[PDB]
Amino acid sequence: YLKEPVHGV
Amino acid sequence: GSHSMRYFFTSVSRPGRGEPRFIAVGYVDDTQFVRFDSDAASQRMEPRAPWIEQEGPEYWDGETRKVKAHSQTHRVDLGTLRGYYNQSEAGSHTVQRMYGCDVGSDWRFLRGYHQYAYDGKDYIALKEDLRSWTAADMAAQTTKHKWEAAHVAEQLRAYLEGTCVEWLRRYLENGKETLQRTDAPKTHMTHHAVSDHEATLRCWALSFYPAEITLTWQRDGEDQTQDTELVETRPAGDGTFQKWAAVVVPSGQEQRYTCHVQHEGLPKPLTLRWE
Amino acid sequence: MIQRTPKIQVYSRHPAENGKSNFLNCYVSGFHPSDIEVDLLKNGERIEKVEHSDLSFSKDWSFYLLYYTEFTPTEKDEYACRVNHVTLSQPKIVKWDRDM
Repeated sequence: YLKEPVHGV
Repeated sequence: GSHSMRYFFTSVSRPGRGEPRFIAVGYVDDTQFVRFDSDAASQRMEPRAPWIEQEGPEYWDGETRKVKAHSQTHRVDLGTLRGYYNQSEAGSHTVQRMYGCDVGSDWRFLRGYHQYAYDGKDYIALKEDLRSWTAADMAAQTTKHKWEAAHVAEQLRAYLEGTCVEWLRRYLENGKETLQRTDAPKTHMTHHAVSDHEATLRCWALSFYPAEITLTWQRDGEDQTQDTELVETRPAGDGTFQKWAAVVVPSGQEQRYTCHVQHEGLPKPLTLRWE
Repeated sequence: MIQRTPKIQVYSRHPAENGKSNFLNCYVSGFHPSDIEVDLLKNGERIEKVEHSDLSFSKDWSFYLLYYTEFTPTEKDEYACRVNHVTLSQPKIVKWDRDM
């Protein structure tokens, strides 16, 4: 079960 | 039986060939259960084990939605880092991301991880306390300040300690037969004359699950660590693993040597001896 | 940038028994970066239907893949894996030994 959101470096 | 859930994400830029490659793979312990490949035609999260095939379209549509969002962040990330290191737009670079959680024998949260690498080296990692970051350089320190200001760690902690372990447990229940099984190693030894005054004794462990195993040789009960050839545990292809350990035995000394095997699927460690 | 050379193991899924169906594997691991070329050979010629696992990696960031194909071992036929990667001057060829 994937996480969300995903923040940029 | 402790367990883990892990996602592994690989992103590779392809200068002049279009969009970067992005692969996502998910695992429960040592069994892979899903995949996403940027270069495949479906453009969807896909099952890689029979037990997850019973999830319906809401599950798959949601995992596909989130895996596309990950891919898009990794596509912007390749350009950000390239700018951070003042790198040419002609070289191919590699980004890797790994996150997940472990639970102990009580099926309760033990630890959570979120690590990130640039061209095979540590770039930024969440510390064990799930509140701080370990930055490898000034570029990394710049990512750290960004993630600190957006409260990224706190969001990760709620996922790794909540949702992550909840779905691990659901998966362990749903794929009970596959994931809650142990396959004890099938062991045997071979003897091959190399010359006339010595021989190779090989100890084998086959068809075992999970992958963790201890396979050692002793001579008179003393460890032969430095004198053993030990291969890396390898996948058989069917969900099981294999491994071997070998030593060169002087003529007439086969009986001094014992092969020791420790594995979860064995009630008691095995002690084998060519005889 | 980091360059780590692939470790190569060539083996069968099941113990080799002449005339019985099986799977010939080439496991490549510990390498970086991820571009890599892996072929399975039968008496010197490239086997055509070769599949591989999905790219993944270990704790130290190094990649690993399994390449595999169906085969029926025989007394005669020789099998091998031939790998190419940026860390190798030329293709490294590892022969299948039924005892390894």
